[PDB]
Amino acid sequence: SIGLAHNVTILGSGETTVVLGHGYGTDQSVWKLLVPYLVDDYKVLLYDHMGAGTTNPDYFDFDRYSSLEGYSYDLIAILEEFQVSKCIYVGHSMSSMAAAVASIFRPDLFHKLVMISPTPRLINTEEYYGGFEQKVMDETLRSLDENFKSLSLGTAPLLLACDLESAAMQEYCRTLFNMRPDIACCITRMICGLDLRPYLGHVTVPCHIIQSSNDIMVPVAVGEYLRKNLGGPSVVEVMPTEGHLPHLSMPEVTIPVVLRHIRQDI
Amino acid sequence: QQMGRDPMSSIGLAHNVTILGSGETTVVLGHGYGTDQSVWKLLVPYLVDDYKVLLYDHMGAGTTNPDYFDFDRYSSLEGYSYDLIAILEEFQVSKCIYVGHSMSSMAAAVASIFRPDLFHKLVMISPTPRLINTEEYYGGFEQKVMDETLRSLDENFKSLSLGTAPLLLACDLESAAMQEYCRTLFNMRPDIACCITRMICGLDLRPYLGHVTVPCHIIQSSNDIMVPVAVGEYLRKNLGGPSVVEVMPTEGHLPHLSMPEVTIPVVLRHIRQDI
Repeated sequence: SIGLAHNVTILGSGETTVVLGHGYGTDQSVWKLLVPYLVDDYKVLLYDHMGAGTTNPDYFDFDRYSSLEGYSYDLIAILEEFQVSKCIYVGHSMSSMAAAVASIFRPDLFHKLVMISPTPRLINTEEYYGGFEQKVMDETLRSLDENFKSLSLGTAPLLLACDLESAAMQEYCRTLFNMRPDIACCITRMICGLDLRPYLGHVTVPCHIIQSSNDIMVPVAVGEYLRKNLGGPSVVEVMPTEGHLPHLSMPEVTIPVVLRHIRQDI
Repeated sequence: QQMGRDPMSSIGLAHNVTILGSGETTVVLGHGYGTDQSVWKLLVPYLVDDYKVLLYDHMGAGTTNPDYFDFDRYSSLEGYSYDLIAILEEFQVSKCIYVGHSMSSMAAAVASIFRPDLFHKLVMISPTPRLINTEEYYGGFEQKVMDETLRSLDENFKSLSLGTAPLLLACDLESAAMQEYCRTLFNMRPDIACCITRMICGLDLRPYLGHVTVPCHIIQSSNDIMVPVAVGEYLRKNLGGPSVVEVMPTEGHLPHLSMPEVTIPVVLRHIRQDI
């Protein structure tokens, strides 16, 4: 069953459903501290996207999840299996961009998107600054299979902006290494090879863009690029945080920001 | 670049990098807490004929400029590992033999996790992954011994440091070892020294030991107040790669400085002979 495969959890009660989507390297447990502040006022649906260590590797289709739409379609199927419509989608990074792509196909299913650290593209052009020159990426992406443990341990402190003893880093690494490595390399390649710029103008759902002020994956200019190129209403809030996963590494600052954007409409 | 702070010029200058010898392989020497690269004075003549030797001071040592010490960066041990990675890359070093004392040996272990291409083996003098005992891991220090000793640290770095120096070194009061360790130890700026001390006492690297894969040679004193022999012997069963433990008939946490006649031949064998 769709619910089984994605470990779907539904909590709370409310006319509106808030749908929580974890990013790369984590699972739905990443929202442990946001969830108690939602249950009294909303229904909350949590799910694990395919390829997470909590999910069965034998439902991972390498061809399907080599493109982000594969996740968008899963999301559509899940929202349909549980009779959710015009939901509040809260997603971190890739998951927020996959929900945006899902909103293109079925805008009836989303009332607003809340995007924590989103980016439409990592690799620079002469046009657009995403934070990574192409041949740095090409060097990591062709080495990545040999690299994966050493590369993840080495960049995790800079990615999270956390120390090695931090609980956040240990927990991120714990879930990160519960993925089968071939699966993890597939998702990584897909994330790095992303160019969603042709589709931003076709997103029409309201978008709340929540970013870290210091995120090595997401230059602060990317948040404003999204706002000026999205087809519908949007708002950008740059938090005084560090790290690509501020909901995990600095929940004390991030959680009230996420809550305010969940609860207040553009 | 902040006005009144000395400009940083170069990785080599900033860490007082010294390169000696001639050799197809580079041996990289990393001093521990409270000293600098001169702690290796007596080992180095036995290496220069057969290896290149790179010596450097980690940041915060009294030999380095306080305006380059970043309190957030060296509040965690990886800050040193990244510095080590940067130095090795600035001097084009790869598959080196890293010889480090205690803290610096563990920073190199973490650097070898990040970039295993740069280390062929680690030679670790009195390493430990955690000082404070747990349920139940014996590192040598009850939690409130550390808690009281760390709240005493700012209260008076000098008295606590001089007071514990004889027990740390296991050396006599007139000894050269005591005079020299105390001299470099008191050349650290006290705020900087307290920062490093806190980082060392609060460290717990056991969750990462399984990711170390480079060969590790573990050399310790049989009577070290900072490192119960069970710790070296714990590292052996928990490191991810090949490892060897030699417990020397020495005393003291810095046996290379206080008992060179025993320690130097042991270090030489582990440098020159592979697992």
